[PDB]
Amino acid sequence: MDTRPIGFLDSGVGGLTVVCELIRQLPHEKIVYIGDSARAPYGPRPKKQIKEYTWELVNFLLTQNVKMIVFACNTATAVAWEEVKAALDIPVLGVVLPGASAAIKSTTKGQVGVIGTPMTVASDIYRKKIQLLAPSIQVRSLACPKFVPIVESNEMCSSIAKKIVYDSLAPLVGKIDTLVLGCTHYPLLRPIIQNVMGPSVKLIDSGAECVRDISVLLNYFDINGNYHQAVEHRFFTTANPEIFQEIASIWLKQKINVEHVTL
Amino acid sequence: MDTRPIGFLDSGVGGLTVVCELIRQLPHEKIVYIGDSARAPYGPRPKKQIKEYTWELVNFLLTQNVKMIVFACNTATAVAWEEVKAALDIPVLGVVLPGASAAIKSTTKGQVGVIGTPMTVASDIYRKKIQLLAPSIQVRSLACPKFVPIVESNEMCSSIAKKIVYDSLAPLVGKIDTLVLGCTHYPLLRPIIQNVMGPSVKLIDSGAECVRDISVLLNYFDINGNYHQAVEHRFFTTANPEIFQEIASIWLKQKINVEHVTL
Repeated sequence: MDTRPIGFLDSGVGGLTVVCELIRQLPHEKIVYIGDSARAPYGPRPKKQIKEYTWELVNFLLTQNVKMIVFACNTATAVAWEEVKAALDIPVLGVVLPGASAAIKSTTKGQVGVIGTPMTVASDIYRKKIQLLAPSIQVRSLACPKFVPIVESNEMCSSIAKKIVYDSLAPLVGKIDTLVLGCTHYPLLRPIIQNVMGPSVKLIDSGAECVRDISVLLNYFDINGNYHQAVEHRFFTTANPEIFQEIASIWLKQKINVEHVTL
Repeated sequence: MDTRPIGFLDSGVGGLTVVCELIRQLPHEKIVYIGDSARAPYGPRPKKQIKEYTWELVNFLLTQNVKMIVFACNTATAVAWEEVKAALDIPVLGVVLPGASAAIKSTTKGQVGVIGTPMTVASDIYRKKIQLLAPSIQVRSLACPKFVPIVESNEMCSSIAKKIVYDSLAPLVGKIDTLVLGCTHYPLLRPIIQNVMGPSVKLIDSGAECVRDISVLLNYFDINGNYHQAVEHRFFTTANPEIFQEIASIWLKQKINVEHVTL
């Protein structure tokens, strides 16, 4: 079998929710994760510098002998994904495309909403992808900048959190049939988000969608790992490993060890 | 967008159930189908000759400018699929792999059953695929040679048909958690088959699984067609177009025109 691990690059701890999905869906696959906290916000950097940074993360992943690379950073995805994908021989994917495509396939009336980070909403990457494939679908994007913090502080059910989501999503209530959770933190607020949007709205989790694609892409490329096996993942971060495993150990429902590294 | 059609090759009218799934899932995609009835049974031919035949079907499909080829014939798949796939630049898939992979991912206790045509069961292609990936899973294959005829004569609900399925599946009742419908005719007997196997057994429809993979493979290769569009498919057969559209018009719930051709 192909015992090489599937690598994940991200400018943060967010991509770990996709890793959770992966562990959930494909237990037997090895994982290598690189989070570049030290450099922080990618969004407000210059394109040239973001490609520099991304390639650094990609090259690090290559020297982990990964058989596939997954982009978890929307900024890295916006700026580099297509270039790196064209340059590499191994499969290279992001969560945006699958999120967009799922939203398209799932919209009832063509009223698609997408919430996310300020930078994500500022790049309007999701709308661009959606309409690039299905330009007749109406995309309404909304930034929800309180969501990440809430999530990262474990608190998804506080009465304050419930209020925050309630107020942050108001501009969309009653205006859309499907809402793309364009941030990897957001899967953790799903109950609340579904609740605030009503049983009428279809929630699209990009990370979960991405994982589904992985499954098909491992089969197509004949690079599946040992199904009877992973019990050996590797996590890396360029900054603050303490709080990394802190959040990681919570999300991954198990103690995981991080390795502070410097590219 | 990529307006080229998705081609389907098969030694019969069976692959049309996959086309139905495709129309159902991806309405906007053009289809080109080639059925080689004139040559009939592929299974009991020699490998060399089956590769000859397959390539003929593939070359015909290429001169329809297809952006993807789908193998519906288990015999053609067993013998050629990997060779053609290696030779072509466009994506080339079959229904077997997706069927196998789905069964694996879906088996509760590792007791997988697979029914199908005598030739399919004789090649043991499904078991070989399943155990090649997950060799610890127990595969029990069973030939159900009355199934095709029943289906092809429109009769899926006769009290005779119900008996036939009942008796044909007996050897598996109570012995498996998931059953792969290793024949493209069989989707049409699903109600009856599910009924005979009990609510306890998980039915895997290779064709439906295959279609799902297509969706992911169109996105990965950036060759999706116009989402707002197909209303223009093309069906070909090397023998007896009369009964082709006959069955086709039934399955596809619409009148479709076939073009008798000679490779």
